[PDB]
Amino acid sequence: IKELLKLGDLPTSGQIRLYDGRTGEQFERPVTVGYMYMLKLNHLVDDKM
Amino acid sequence: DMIKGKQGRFRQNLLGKRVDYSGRSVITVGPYLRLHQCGLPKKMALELFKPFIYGKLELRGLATTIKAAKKMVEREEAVVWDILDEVIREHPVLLNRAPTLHRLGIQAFEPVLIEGKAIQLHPLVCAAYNADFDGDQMAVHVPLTLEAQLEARALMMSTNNILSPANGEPIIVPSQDVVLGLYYMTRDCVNAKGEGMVLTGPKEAERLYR
Amino acid sequence: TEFLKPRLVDIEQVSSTHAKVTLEPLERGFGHTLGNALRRILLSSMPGCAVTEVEIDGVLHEYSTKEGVQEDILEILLNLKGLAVRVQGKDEVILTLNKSGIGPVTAADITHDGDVEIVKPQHVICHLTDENASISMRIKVQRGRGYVPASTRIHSEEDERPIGRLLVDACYSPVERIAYNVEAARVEQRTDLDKLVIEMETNGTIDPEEAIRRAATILAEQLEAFVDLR
Amino acid sequence: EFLKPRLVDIEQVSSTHAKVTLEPLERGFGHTLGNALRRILLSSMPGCAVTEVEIDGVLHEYSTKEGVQEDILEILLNLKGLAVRVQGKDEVILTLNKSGIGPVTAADITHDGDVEIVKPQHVICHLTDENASISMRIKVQRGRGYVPASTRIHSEEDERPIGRLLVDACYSPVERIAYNVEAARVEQRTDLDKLVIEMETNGTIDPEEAIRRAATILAEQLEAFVDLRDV
Amino acid sequence: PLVGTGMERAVAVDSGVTAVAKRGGVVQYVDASRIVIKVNEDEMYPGEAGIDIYNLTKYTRSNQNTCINQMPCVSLGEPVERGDVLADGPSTDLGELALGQNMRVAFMPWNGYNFEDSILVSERVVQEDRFTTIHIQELACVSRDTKLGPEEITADIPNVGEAALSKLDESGIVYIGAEVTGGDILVGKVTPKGETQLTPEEKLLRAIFGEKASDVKDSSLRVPNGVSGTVIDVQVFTRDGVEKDKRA
Amino acid sequence: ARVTVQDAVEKIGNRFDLVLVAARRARQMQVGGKDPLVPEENDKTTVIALREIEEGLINNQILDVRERQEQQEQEA
Amino acid sequence: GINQDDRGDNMIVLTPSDHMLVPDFPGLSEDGITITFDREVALAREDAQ
Ligand SMILES: [Mg+2]
Repeated sequence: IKELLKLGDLPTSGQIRLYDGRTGEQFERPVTVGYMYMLKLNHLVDDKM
Repeated sequence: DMIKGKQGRFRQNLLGKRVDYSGRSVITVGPYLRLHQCGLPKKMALELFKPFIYGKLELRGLATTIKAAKKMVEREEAVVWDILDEVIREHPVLLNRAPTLHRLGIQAFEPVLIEGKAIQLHPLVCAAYNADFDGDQMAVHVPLTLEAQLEARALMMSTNNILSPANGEPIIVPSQDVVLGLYYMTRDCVNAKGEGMVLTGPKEAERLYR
Repeated sequence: TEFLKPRLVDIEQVSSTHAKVTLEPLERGFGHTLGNALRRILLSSMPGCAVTEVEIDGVLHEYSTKEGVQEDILEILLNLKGLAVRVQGKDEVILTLNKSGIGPVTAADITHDGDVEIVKPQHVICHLTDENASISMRIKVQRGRGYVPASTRIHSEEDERPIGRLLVDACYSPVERIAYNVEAARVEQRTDLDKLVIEMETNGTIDPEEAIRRAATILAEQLEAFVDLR
Repeated sequence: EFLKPRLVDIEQVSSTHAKVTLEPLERGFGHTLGNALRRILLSSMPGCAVTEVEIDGVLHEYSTKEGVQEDILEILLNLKGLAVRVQGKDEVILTLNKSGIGPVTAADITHDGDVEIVKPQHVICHLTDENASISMRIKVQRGRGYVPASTRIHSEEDERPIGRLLVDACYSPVERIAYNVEAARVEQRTDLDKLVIEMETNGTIDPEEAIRRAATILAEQLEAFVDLRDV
Repeated sequence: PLVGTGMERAVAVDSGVTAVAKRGGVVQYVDASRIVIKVNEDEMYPGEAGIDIYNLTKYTRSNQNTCINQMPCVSLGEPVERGDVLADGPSTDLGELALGQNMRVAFMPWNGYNFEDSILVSERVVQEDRFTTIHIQELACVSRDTKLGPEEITADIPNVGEAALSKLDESGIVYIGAEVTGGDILVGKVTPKGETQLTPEEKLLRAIFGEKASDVKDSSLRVPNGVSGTVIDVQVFTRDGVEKDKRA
Repeated sequence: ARVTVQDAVEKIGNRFDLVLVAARRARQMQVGGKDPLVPEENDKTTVIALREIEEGLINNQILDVRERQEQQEQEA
Repeated sequence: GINQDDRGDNMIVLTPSDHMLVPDFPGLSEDGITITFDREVALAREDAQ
């Protein structure tokens, strides 16, 4: 994983510096970001409500 | 068989009835709420409080008869939403979660009309409900009579129930995010920026931090 | 196209230095943009006057002691930091305090100069004990923008100064505290609109409203160069 | 005794990507202005987009035409991306008519004066039959923000023609905004900063006009704020 | 999936949801309803071979009310081999299982809106229309034979406004493509009325006015409360019928 | 809104007949036989009755005296 | 004892009831009759009494 991150020219540690979209100020202690494969289950609120 | 047994009688139809003016939906966080309030979707609130709406509409004279009040509710004009906001003002509603283990399974809150189809629940009370936001649902009842209103606001209101009936200790303690934030806030470090400077008060401390 | 502009600017001024200000009609998302912009501009860049340096006739270092004052020197510095003075014409002026006798030496006992007004004549400075009760000092006040910590000036102090030149943090901006809450507000059909409640504490001199006034004025002055569709 | 920011060189690297610089920014106002502009740009830029479509041989969104391989829904998805500039009118009706085998791109639209098709290479469909023919009339409106079909359904206003196919309107041209405040050594100053706004758009709004309009809106609202009655 | 395990193709192929070539050849015709392939000479039957045609199935209702739609993968003139994926079944791409979608997440607490296991989502996700699903309800109107007389499907329905008839054809079935809402009359049915025993003068009045003694009651199906969608398909099943109905 | 009823229960420690006296007051208020003794701020009659109880103006005995006075008044 | 359904647009539908006071009323029928009290509505709706 470290090698693959390096090949893309990204920090090997997997954490990036991020800016708060509302205020614009930086967050201390960089955070883990990245893409995850998510699913939407069959429990839809309009059926439940 | 009809008399005896669960499916038959006493348990089902004489201790396990099915009330009116009741609803159900999924629970959601809603951090901005006050401890004594709860987010309630507009459309369910309108449906529940329908007869109150009709009464107030007829009292204000906006509608001659009850059918005109119904038509005015089915068009949904701004006046209807204003009357709904005004009537909802101090009327409290009862919130219940399916396994009512102890008396804190039913509590009263003041509703605030919101968009969406999800009920917004104050975070601090989740521990009391043993509630989790993973598809758990809750039911919502409306007290009608004046004595019911007084009972809900006096005996059942969230702020009146802070101590557990089992032991005297507080029930509403901060759970996970709150304590993490406070912990981060209070811990000190040997060396940083602004070590050992003297401040005249908290206000300039905040000036410095921001 | 045509936007929605705020009306009904209500202001609950409890304790004149402390003002709550409510703005119910605002468009989606502008709550945080305006609150944060206002807060930062108010806090970091505001022209004011403040005490910068002091010379004590008796003590050479901030940890030495004067006989008969129970308060330490650092406490005197902290008390002097709170002095809110407004000079009109002059840029930098040097006030003298000389007091004797028992009791609290307060701001009123300072020598009355022309351009400088002390908004709080009853602000305590020092406490003098019996039978010696000798306090004399010269405090230099300067005009500037924003907040300047001691550390940044003391860094560049290669220009050797006589002993006793005690630097103090300059609190120029008149705002002591500023905060803004954003909350839900609906115009009868549109719910995704918000109310801005701005709580502001100033240091007596100017009332919060006019502070806000010149803040918005300054920001508009910077923006003026681009806006031309009129 | 103040400074004030002047708009300086505006580099254009591509048709969509642009860099705008503001040199003489006072200390501390860099981040404030950067963030304010980012917000205004991302939120409030007015643009035009297709609102509804009528194709001939199709009753509803879910049917299928002979001689095409995409579903109708994918046709709507392709139409959502069309970047167009309307000058004078508020509602324009474009007409697309193509026959024969080939990819029906946006270029085949009948060229009207007031409408500018920014990306003519944008694909719409692929025909697969010599005698297969598609005709459609696309209605394009101007607006701000994001309005879906289902909300506007309350205000139907005679949606009566069953041939009508409503599309969600993304009335917003700006895709991405970044800014950097960096030290602007001015010949008579120690610590000054320059703000650099890097912007990526769908190629409809020009940078200068975007920045001007944003500044206009912010200045107008600030003007509204300046007076305080206290009466 | 950006992060899979490799088993996706096995699962997708082995399920019957994809359309897979049985005899390899060349794609002769591509449409969003059928794929027509010219067989290769190797696998080509000597006697009475012809070509292979695969008709696809478009939106029908599954047991769970989800949509079942197949898309073609291949294009005109592409060569296909036995066991390749021609058409994508539900939630599969080019032979691979694509159950959901892959998005950029950041792990952090954002003003307690993700307090508990709850999730925060950006408006860009709904704007880009990437989590919108299609569902499908089925409704059935049954006309039986009572002993007082068979009910009728005619469009003449007592004391209904012409608004309700507007969307019905002469046969009494909704138009394909019509947008409906809760409470609208899905189909027209009439309940027979018996022993009217009208007076002769009353019978004459009925004759001139046209009032029907046989009717006076409606068994017409209505859209369930609070459900609104587009009629995509209609089917008619007639046990006896003298002749096929127009819609039939 | 009355977020806490602590002063009303501190006025009458039973916490139950509090509800009864407040119900009597709010019932004299709703069916417009009576008038509020406190300037209302667009509150409903429940919170009005609690606000009256918490200020010490109304209890059961004041209810009894006012009712018997009204009885003897209408008796003549 | 005549049920009066208020359709809303100045038109009342009268239908008899189980508690009507006469075996049969001369003008009434079980299917009901629509009426309007406004002369202009009557001039626009000849199906009403
Ligand atoms: Mg759960």
